[PDB]
Order: sequence, then structure tokens, then C-alpha cells
Amino acid sequence: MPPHGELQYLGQIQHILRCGVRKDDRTGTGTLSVFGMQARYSLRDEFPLLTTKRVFWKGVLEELLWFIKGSTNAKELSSKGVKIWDANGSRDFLDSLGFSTREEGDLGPVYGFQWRHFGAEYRDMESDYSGQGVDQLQRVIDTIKTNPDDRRIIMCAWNPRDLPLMALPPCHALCQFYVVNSELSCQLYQRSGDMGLGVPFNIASYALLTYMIAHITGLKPGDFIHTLGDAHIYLNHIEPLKIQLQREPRPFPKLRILRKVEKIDDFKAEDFQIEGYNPHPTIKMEMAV
Amino acid sequence: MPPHGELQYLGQIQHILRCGVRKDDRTGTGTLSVFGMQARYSLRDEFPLLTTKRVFWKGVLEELLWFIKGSTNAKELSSKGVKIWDANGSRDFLDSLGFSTREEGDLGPVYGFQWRHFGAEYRDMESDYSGQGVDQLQRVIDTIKTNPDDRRIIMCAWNPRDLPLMALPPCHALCQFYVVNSELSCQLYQRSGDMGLGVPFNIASYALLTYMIAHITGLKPGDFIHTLGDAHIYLNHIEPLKIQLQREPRPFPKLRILRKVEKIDDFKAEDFQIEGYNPHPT
Ligand SMILES: Cc1cc(O)nc2sc(C(=O)c3ccccc3)c(N)c12
Ligand SMILES: O=c1ccn([C@H]2C[C@H](O)[C@@H](COP(=O)(O)O)O2)c(=O)[nH]1
Ligand SMILES: O=c1ccn([C@H]2C[C@H](O)[C@@H](COP(=O)(O)O)O2)c(=O)[nH]1
Repeated sequence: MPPHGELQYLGQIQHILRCGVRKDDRTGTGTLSVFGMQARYSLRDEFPLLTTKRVFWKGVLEELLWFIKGSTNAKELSSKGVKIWDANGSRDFLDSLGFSTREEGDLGPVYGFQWRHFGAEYRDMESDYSGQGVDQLQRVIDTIKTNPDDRRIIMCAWNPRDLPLMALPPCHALCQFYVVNSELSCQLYQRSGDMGLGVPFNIASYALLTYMIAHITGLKPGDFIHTLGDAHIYLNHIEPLKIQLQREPRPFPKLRILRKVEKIDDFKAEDFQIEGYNPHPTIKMEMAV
Repeated sequence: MPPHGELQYLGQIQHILRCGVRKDDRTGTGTLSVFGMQARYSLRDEFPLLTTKRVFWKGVLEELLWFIKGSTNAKELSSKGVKIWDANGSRDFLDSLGFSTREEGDLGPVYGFQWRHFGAEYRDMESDYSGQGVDQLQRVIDTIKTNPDDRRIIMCAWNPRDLPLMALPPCHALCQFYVVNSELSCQLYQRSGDMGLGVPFNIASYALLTYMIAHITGLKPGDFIHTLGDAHIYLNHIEPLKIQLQREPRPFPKLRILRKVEKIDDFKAEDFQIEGYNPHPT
């Protein structure tokens, strides 16, 4: 049979441990890093949620939905029990950035804002933006419906102009979608990836994204391609990861979408069912904030 | 001529100050109070947002949409800038009720839950309730839309069986809707309300509610009738209240709706514009 998908990631980890290189950095942690990597993850019918370590599926799903609203409010998400972005939205972190007069939780014009209001002038995380800016998401969706062959189907989060205002500039500069034989593929270009903590999370998100849009446009899910710039492992993750390397992947889950959704916006949390997710136990990995 | 219209509220104020009776409460403060009051506010091309003291409209609005979601997450609301329920979603206050085992912000099965899942088994706030319980709010619209002459259009939030779990037992036990001549009217029963902070907020909420539902149903707004149980004034609010009381009421603002909404769930705050709200300070 074909090999297990998860071995894309695991192999990457191992490459970085053997061929990595020690850079220092802000946190004072240090890293082993590699520049330029890529993996392919079939989305049919499996769903590349990793197994050798339990991934935060709850946060993966809720954060995505939090994106599609166009939210840059860390506390709106955090309320759902998903604290992935609170470290960066805390009064503490903001202040150290110069955002002395910004409300606690205000991530600035990051993902939620760029995906639906690109170019708009960003005031604050609660202002009305409707009609303003470019709606990359729907322009994308609509294109896959009426021009599947387009080589231009792109969402871009990287906005140089808005940079100074973001608590943290996008890790996902951009992503691109692709159709052929009515099979929707997606590749993400990710400027910086934390192999230990972040990258598994990220994979599941764009896989999820991919599935959502396949549903809306009547297509079946193909590949998810993961492209990387600065692939690193924080030196305080090496032990934990080495642990996880010994584990043998268990077959991926399948993703069930429980009802026919018409627009991207009226997706809900309880529309998605994950089947057969039998992951190994989690491993704590310090977030290098 | 009689009042008409923000004068009813004030009239109600005056009456409590004149004919009230001092009665202690939970929070030791003590209050002048009257039991049983009722006022009538016309929704016809005006909108009952009191003008003698500013009413926190962002909160009326965001909190209503919060109810309509079906939410009981105090944090979800606070995030949106409105921090009114934040006081009772606190660990300090929560496990004062023995809810140690409960996440912070989880008010329990209060309004938003009863409105849309009455009689379901409440677990916690971030839980799935799809198809569970009785959807009182949708069942209300549906009626109005097919049997306008019905006198059973009740949305009730007082669940005696869930009181043990509520961070705070609802002030609005129930509201009844009523249709005649293509005009939708609403009456609220408020078991307890203080004219100082709460009551004006509550008028706004329900007037709003009526406007939303009238929209969804194709009817013109009628009256909002506000019934009270323990109507009171907090003894420290007496001085300020006496002052406000001698402010000349300015005309009610208008409330517009900037697009045609199909369902009640698709309302979004941006959909509403207030026009000509010119309150006094405070
Ligand atoms: C290492 C790190 C530093 C920082 O300042 N902020 C963040 S956010 C993050 C994540 O993994 C993450 C991924 C998806 C959503 C939220 C956070 C980091 N690893 C991270
Ligand atoms: O969705 C995300 C967000 C952040 N990171 C990581 C990678 C880096 O460890 C750190 C970002 O730091 P800089 O790129 O700004 O250096 O967070 C991810 O992996 N995924
Ligand atoms: O929407 C609300 C919620 C609460 N209250 C008030 C009235 C009382 O002062 C207090 C409630 O206390 P009890 O009814 O539980 O005593 O809060 C209102 O007026 N409106």
C-alpha cells in the first residue's frame, strides 16, 4: 500500500534534527533550523490530523471559523476555550510592542482582517468594515465555481502596509488553490513554522479550510501541499520530539460534514464530525513567547 | 394630554419616590420600592431610548444578539466590549454558588439557553444543543407568521427546574407578543427592576426585540408594555434620580434597519442605525 501520510512530517522533523543548524533568536531559546521544505498530504479520504501526538482539534476548528468571520479579537476566540492567541493579545505583550492604547485581545489586522477586508484602513478590532477592502475569500470561492482552471486563485495574508499594526505578522503569507478533474487542491506557503508546536496545528487548519471550500463548490478534496521557509525546532523541543519520533503513526481520521452548507459564512462548529481519531497522548511543548 | 412617553418612566420614578416603602435586599443597600407597576411605550416611528440619562445602546444591541445566538458565555459578550454580565461570570462570584467545577464566564442556563433550548439538559456553555429543547424564539416567529390571533405567544425564561444552575435568576420571566392590525406589540414581565440603571436598559432591549421580530414578520411595531414586580430605587440613587427627574425629556430617536433580513439569526449589529439620539449627560 502507499506509505502513511504522517511520515511526511516525521521525516521533516528528522531532517532538521540531523541536518539542522543552530540559530539564536528573540525568545532566548535557540533553534535548529532549515530553510525550504515541502510536503504533500492527500485529503482523500483521510484527513491529515496528526496521530503521533494529539492535536488541538477543538482549537483548530474554532479558530478557522473565527477567521471566516473576519475576527481579529483574541478574546472572542479565547472565550470559546481556545487560548492559542492570548499570549499575543495580552495587555503585557501588546504594551511591549508600543500598543499602549489598544484593547486587550486586539491582534491587529491579521488573518481575519486580510482574508475579507484586505486594503481596508484598520481602526480597531470592533469597528465596522463591511464593504471595505477586498474579500479574498469569496473572490476565491466564486472563482473555483466559475473558472476552475484559474492559476491565480490566491489568498494573501501578507500586507506590508498593515505590518506595524499586527501583534504578530502572518505565518501564512499566502495560500493558493487548484482544481483539476473537479478535485480541489491547496498549497500553503508558510514563512516560519514551529515544527514542534505549531506545524501540526497548521496542517489541520488548511486541510480543514480545503474541505470547507470543496463542500461549498461541489468539489472533492485532493492534496494539501505544505511549503515552508524557516522550518525550525526550538532547542527545548528536541527531547519531546525525539520521544514522538519513536511512535508509529496510526491511520488518519476521516472528516464528516454533517449538513449541506450553502455559503462559507454559515458554517458552524457542530457541522463537522471527526471519525476514528486514535492519537497517541499529547506532549507538552513550551510556546516560546 | 397624558404621557407620552419617556414621561411614563419618570412618572414611575416619581411614584416610587412619593409612594415608595423602604425595604432591604440582598446587597444590604436598601431601597424605596413599589410592587406592581406598568407603563406603555409606543414604538410607532419612534424608538423608546430614554433621553434624560444616557442608555448604553451598544450593550442593548450586542446583548440582544447574544441572547438570540443562544449564548450564556459571559466572556463571549465581554469580548464584544460590553461587560455587563462580567460581574457574575467571575470565579470569585461563580463558586460563591458552589460552581467550583465550572469554567469562568459560564453563567449557566440563563436567558439565551431558555429562549432557544428550553427544557434541554444544560451541561456547559461551549456545548452542542442542536435540536435539543424547545426553541421558544423561533416558535414565536412561526406563530405570528401563521396565527396572528393566537394568545399563547409566550417566550418564558423562568425555568424553575434550572434555577439551581443559573448564575442569576432571570429578571425577565416572560414576554408575550400580540398582533393586531398588522402591528406587533410586546409585553414584558420583569420580576425585579431598578429604575436607576437596569430598567431603562431593559426597555431598550425589548423594544429592540419587537423591532427585529416585526421586521422578520412584515409587521409594523406597536406598543411595548413594561410590567414590573418589585420596582425599586436604590437609596444612593435617590439624589441623582431627583436631578435627572427635572430634566426636560427630548424626543425619542428613530431606529432604522439597513437591510432586509430573512431569519432572526442573520441580524448583525451593523444592520442597525440609530438616528437623532440626543440624551443629556449623567
Ligand atoms: C513560538 C510562538 C511565539 C509567539 O510569539 N507566538 C506564537 S503562536 C504559535 C502557534 O503555534 C499557534 C498556531 C496556530 C494558532 C495560534 C498559535 C507559536 N508557536 C508562537
Ligand atoms: O500559526 C502560526 C503562528 C506562529 N508560528 C510560529 C513560528 C515561530 O516559532 C513563531 C513566529 O515567530 P516569528 O516568525 O515572528 O519569528 O511562531 C507557527 O508556527 N504557526
Ligand atoms: O436584566 C436585568 C437583570 C437584573 N436586574 C436587577 C434588579 C435587581 O436589582 C437585581 C436582581 O436581584 P434579584 O432579583 O435576584 O434580587 O438586578 C435588572 O433590573 N435587569
